[PDB]
Amino acid sequence: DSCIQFTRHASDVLLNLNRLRSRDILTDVVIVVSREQFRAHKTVLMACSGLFYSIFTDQLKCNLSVINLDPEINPEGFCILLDFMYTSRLNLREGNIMAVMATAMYLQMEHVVDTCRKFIKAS
Amino acid sequence: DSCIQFTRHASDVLLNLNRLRSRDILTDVVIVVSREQFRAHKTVLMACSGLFYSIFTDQLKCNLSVINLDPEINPEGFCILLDFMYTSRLNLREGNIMAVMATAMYLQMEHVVDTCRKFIKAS
Amino acid sequence: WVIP
Amino acid sequence: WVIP
Ligand SMILES: CN(C)c1ncc(Cl)c(Nc2ccc3c(c2)CC(=O)N3)n1
Ligand SMILES: CN(C)c1ncc(Cl)c(Nc2ccc3c(c2)CC(=O)N3)n1
Ligand SMILES: [Cl-]
Ligand SMILES: [Cl-]
Repeated sequence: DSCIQFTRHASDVLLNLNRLRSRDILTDVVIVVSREQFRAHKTVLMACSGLFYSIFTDQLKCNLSVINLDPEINPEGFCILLDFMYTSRLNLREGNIMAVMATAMYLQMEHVVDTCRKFIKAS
Repeated sequence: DSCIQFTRHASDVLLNLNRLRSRDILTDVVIVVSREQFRAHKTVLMACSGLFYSIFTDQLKCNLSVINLDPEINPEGFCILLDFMYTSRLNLREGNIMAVMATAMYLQMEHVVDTCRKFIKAS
Repeated sequence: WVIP
Repeated sequence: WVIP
């Protein structure tokens, strides 16, 4: 086409979606990870994760307001990944890299799994 | 912080949100523009438009599944702007620039209003 | 704004 | 991935 493009549009959209999350505006699901609860937007979860994409395209699960993750999933690892979904920023540290990689493999977040594998290989 | 960043994350998120829109997945509102109907995600509309942000943060309007725009709003201008919201791409042409600018001013999409003003000034 |  |  003959379209023009606004370079910062996608980043600005994501920034506003994170502002809505921080204010709990139009969140439509709670993700339960052991004792911890995380509120989010189903559409953002699907856009970032192969696991959530599969869950919320399911004709029955699409209507659930609560999703319980596998008890092996670490709440901190999930928190770091949820923050990444809404910001593009990953808080990857020596002390959390194993929990982050395991959570990203479960959530099917291929690019995060790739950077965790590379950072582990370097050490 | 000591975060790393995935450059393409915001663009990839927006691409997936547009895929959900094209398949009518988790759309939660219909925007009525004269005789025309447009399905969308309230969160994406809010993230892109000052008008939708104000509408869906309203304690009563946040629950509406149908929003009717002012009858002066042109359906094609709205369609071009809705496409821009989900893609960062604006189909700005000589034949639509006046309707696009008027719709962007009504929707409170400041960056689109700015490029329309600049393109009109050049001609 | 750019030409994509 | 980059250092932002
Ligand atoms: C694959 N597909 C057509 C599609 N459409 C819409 C959405 Cl929201 C979606 N999201 C999704 C699926 C798989 C994966 C991701 C998002 C991230 C990832 O690493 N794998 N994937
Ligand atoms: C202003 N603010 C705190 C905020 N938080 C969340 C959202 Cl979704 C939001 N969106 C919004 C508001 C105003 C405008 C836009 C989006 C685009 C624009 O030109 N003006 N604005
Ligand atoms: Cl990823
Ligand atoms: Cl804009």
